[PDB]
Amino acid sequence: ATYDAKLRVWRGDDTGGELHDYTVEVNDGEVVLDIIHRLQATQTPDLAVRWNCKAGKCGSCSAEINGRPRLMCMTRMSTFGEDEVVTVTPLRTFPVMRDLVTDVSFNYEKARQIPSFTPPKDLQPGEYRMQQEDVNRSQEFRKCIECFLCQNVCHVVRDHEENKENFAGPRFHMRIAELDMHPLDTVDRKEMAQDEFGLGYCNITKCCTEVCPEHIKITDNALIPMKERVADRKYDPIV
Amino acid sequence: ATGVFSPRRAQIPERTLRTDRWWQAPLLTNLGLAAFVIYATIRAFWGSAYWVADYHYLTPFYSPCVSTACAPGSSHFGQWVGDLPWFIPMAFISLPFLLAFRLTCYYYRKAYYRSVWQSPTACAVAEPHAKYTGETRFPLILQNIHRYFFYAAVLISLVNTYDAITAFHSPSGFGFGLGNVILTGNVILLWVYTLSCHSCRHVTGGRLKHFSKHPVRYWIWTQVSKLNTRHMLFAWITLGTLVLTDFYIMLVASGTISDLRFIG
Amino acid sequence: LERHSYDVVVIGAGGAGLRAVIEARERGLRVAVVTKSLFGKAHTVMAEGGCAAAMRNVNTKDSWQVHFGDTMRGGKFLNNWRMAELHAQEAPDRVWELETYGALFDRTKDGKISQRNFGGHTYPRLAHVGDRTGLEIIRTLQQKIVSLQQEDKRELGDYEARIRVFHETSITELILDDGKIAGAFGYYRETGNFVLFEAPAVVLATGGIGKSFKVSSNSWEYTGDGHALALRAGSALINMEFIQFHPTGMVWPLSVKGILVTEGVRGDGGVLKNSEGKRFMFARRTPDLLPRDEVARAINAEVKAGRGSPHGGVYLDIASRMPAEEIKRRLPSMYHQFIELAEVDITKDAMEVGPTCHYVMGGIEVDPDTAAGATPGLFAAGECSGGMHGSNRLGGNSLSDLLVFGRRAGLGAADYVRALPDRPKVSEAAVEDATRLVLAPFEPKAEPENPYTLHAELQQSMNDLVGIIRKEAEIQEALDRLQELKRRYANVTVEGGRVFNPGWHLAIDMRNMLLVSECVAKAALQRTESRGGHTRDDYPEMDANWRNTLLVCRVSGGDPVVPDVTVTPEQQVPMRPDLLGCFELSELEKYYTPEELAEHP
Ligand SMILES: Cc1cc2nc3c(=O)[nH]c(=O)nc-3n(C[C@H](O)[C@H](O)[C@H](O)COP(=O)(O)OP(=O)(O)OC[C@H]3O[C@@H](n4cnc5c(N)ncnc54)[C@H](O)[C@@H]3O)c2cc1C
Ligand SMILES: CCCCCCCCCCCCCCCCCC(=O)O[C@@H](COC(=O)CCCCCCCCCCCCCCC)COP(=O)(O)OCCN
Ligand SMILES: COC1=C(OC)C(=O)C(CC=C(C)C)=C(C)C1=O
Ligand code: SF4
Ligand code: F3S
Ligand code: FES
Ligand code: FES
Repeated sequence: ATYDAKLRVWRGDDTGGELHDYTVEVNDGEVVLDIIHRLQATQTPDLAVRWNCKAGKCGSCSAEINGRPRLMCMTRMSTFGEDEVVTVTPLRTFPVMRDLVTDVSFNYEKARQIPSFTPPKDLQPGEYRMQQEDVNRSQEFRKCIECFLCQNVCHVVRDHEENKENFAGPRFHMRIAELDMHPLDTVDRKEMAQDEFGLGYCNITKCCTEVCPEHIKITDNALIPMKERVADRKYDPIV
Repeated sequence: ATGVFSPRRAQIPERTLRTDRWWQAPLLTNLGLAAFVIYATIRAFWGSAYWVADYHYLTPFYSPCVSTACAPGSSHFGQWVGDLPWFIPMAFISLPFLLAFRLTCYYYRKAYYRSVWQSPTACAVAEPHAKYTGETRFPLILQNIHRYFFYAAVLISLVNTYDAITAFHSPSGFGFGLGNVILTGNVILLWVYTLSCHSCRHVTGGRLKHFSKHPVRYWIWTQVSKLNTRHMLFAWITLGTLVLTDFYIMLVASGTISDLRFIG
Repeated sequence: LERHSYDVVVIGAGGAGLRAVIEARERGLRVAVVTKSLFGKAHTVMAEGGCAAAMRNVNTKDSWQVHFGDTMRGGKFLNNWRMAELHAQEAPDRVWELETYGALFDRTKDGKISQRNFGGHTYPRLAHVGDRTGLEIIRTLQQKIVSLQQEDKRELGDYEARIRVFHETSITELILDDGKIAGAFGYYRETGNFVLFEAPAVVLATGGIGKSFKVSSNSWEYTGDGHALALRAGSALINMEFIQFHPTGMVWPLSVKGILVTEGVRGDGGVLKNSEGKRFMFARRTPDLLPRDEVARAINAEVKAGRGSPHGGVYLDIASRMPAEEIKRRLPSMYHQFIELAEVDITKDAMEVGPTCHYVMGGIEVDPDTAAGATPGLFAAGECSGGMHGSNRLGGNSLSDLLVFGRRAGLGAADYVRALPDRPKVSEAAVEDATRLVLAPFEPKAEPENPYTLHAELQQSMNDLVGIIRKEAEIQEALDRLQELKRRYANVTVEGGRVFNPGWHLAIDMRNMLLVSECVAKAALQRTESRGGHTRDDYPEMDANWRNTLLVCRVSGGDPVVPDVTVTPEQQVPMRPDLLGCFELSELEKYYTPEELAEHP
């Protein structure tokens, strides 16, 4: 069933923008990113996209496909009817560079504020020993392709620009949990997760976990356990 | 404006671009919560039709029944406090703790932060709030004491288990009458909900680092995590089963046959 | 316009590039990291196998000698033996130091790194985590970089005091002073503004060339950059005719157009691949994964003379075979991925498989111990490098190659910079020339050419005439139409401005793609024998003498797409005592001329 679909792609830059109506041919089994590529090669050569692999597994093609934060290379495009209009816009949490590309640099600025992995300062590279059950929890969080859809959808920073400097976001609190559950790490980070990275800003409404293409249980496996550990350290009258 | 209408963000003058019914789940949450709260308040303050003398059936909404104004035989832990004046419920010992336990529940916080406080109403729909502090300030910072209400809920679950065990009565000793079935199912499901708690997961083995040197707590944590994956469902299920247990016991106390299996 | 001064510039952040950056910082250097994509999003993330390293965690009979012999076998003894030996004996160290950076592999019962078995390896060697090993490697390297700049912040007061990352930046030229590297010139994707780096050393590590082919598993960034950069700077390329093709990859459904299908699927019902006939002409084995050259020749013939698919492939139906539930158990990941991504039911409908370009074993001719470069202070590592895998790569060897030779490249750059009397200076004329060249596609250019149309024509021509099976006439026709295509490239017109304009970016990449395609076609025409990934139909006799010959490519002259000359040099005397004895005379007599005379006792 090859048909002509109605796209409503957003065009513009940081000075203003608008949705534009395009008609593209859709074949069976194609993702949204294929339709965008066809539109680029046929109608809009200068349309801003930022894809790299087109197979999942990276995070380059993050957009909001029909109001929902998705990966363009993973959206089946048969999710939508043949008479349904598909509206592709950039991420609405980060500053817009051009049509579908945003300035995702708040994330890379947050990445270098979290203390890194610290091993014991006697262990040699070939002498590390870890059991599988000791590494499963952190291995789950290491599945994260840095798409930043979680960061985009979070309402703490999506709906409040003043909270950007106080809140690290779901991805980096998950990173803190991953480093905290590492069996060989030495740094605590529990106090700083609450005091400088704003774990308290997080109410656990869980809309992040729901956008993760990797199906990481962000709220249940990372955020709530870290809140419980912070409560151990700070909010437990048994002292 | 403030969130997606900020100067540097892409110029979309629509609150959301979603085309589904994103408001459907908050409505269902609101009606369910309102129905349970209304029924529970009315039945807890009714003050009658809560005890079957023949088969020793006691509603969980009246379970710790420590007043001398209570029906004969309903006080399983003694009678402690006088007579209550029309606005103290007969189960004032446990109802505040259970209400606080479910109010500080991690799942319930999600539910009403979405539904009542509209923190996100839906996932990518912009807030009706201009400022947001989360759980950092004085009222909402108190949600971090949930583990103590979890301990209280463990104690209250033990009390309800005692009630269910003593419910196996007949005017000739042992008895089994479908009120036992309803009560026992409710108690079991309440135990499941209490043991699937996020604070239980942390306390059992969630706060450990090396699961390899703690074999017992690793097994406990694995089973508790399997239960915790379904924590959303058990909350609603236990609300329903509490309502039906109350309704059946009330019907039998007022008047209806119990459908006994060991007649008395 | 925007100028930066550094000691070394690493053009690319993958395994090789990030390892080189870490090593250069350790030796003490100001390092600039230039990436065409976002930080941590290189093609390395797509690898799902493991790292081949003789750690001996699973069984202790492994050694670097066994791994060296396995690598030399898988490559048909065309390998650079020094590079193979050095990778074999340095691979476990790099994997071990990966987990000092925070990497979490799968574990054994003793608490060591788990190793899996793979095709060409004698012993289990591949350190893995799930099937996301490339993601783990690149995440670990990126987080190690972030840790190093946190240390720089604490000690010197600046995150970028020693290491700065320039993501979304594309390098278009290398600047020379007197034949030596003087810096790199490029543009920012976001703004289109020009940036000049002024380092005396450059490490390339730019990846592969897979975007020149219609069907490929490679990323948007695999446009042959690095190969063309070194080739225009004055270095040389080797083994450009050796490209890995998987005979069975999905072609039609665009959502899955380069995903490789393993022969395990053919370990069941095979390719019906016609309208009304199973056409492999069929315990006497079913034609299940005959030497994949034979499968590929059958597929090519049936595409030409036979019932081919509308998309130019074959079918490979497993539906009319073992039951639906048996499929969903034997093929867990493939079934789920295909159903959720292409709406293709493996248990109900046939596939659309065909030949797909995967890996290029050629690249910049390097010094084995240090990194690349003939005249300049130029260095190279990774897929853009050439020599390690002669005719064919072992699975798992590329990921460990990245670490081993990225470290070697960083250390060689540091040695070169420390051994330097004075620093070469960038000339303004070269910068003006580069600016003019990159701004040329914006002029009207009567008889305009669309970059996308030219790219598609190049991809079709390379897929058709330079494939798994090469013929002399088809390669000659490919060269003849490459000349026409590069003549048409002089008229390419780009519409729009400079603010993140992907048509302009494609127009810039097309010159590198054309140069690399010419090199590949000429090498494939010149090598008249079959070995590994290079198959000649008119020379089917695998393994002529033809083994101590590298067939090196170089630039002759004539802009803006220069022509190439391919020459035939001899390799270094094969192996000094790497004539083990497990390397028997019986095995070596199938690959070597009677030139040993120094092997048996
Ligand atoms: C789908 C797939 C699966 C694979 N699976 C496996 C496997 O299981 N096992 C295995 O051993 N190997 C595998 N490989 C091969 C292996 O992944 C590659 O050989 C390896 O990733 C090459 O890494 P690299 O660091 O050289 O380059 P990459 O990390 O791929 O990228 C090079 C970097 O250079 C940058 N760059 C390029 N051009 C420019 C320019 N002009 N300016 C600035 N920057 C530039 C790019 O942006 C990129 O950051 C696979 C390859 C593919 C495509
Ligand atoms: C099954 C039975 C249980 C079902 C119960 C469901 C019904 C729940 C409905 C009631 C809860 C809805 C309120 C949730 C939001 C509370 C309002 C709030 O957020 O407080 C704001 C301020 O408003 C208030 O002062 C709140 C006053 C009323 C709240 C009192 C109880 C509500 C929740 C308490 C949880 C219990 C924790 C204490 C432990 C006993 C601060 O938020 P801010 O982002 O705007 O930050 C601005 C800082 N100035
Ligand atoms: C935001 O300021 C406050 C705290 O942090 C300093 C608290 O710990 C507490 C105590 C709360 C707990 C859960 C111990 C309160 C009430 C408070 O208002
Ligand atoms: S966590 Fe899931 S969603 Fe957030 S970035 Fe990593 S992958 Fe994308
Ligand atoms: S949606 Fe964002 S606000 Fe918290 S619960 Fe998930 S990280
Ligand atoms: S393009 Fe790499 S994630 Fe979709
Ligand atoms: S977290 Fe829900 S009952 Fe404890």
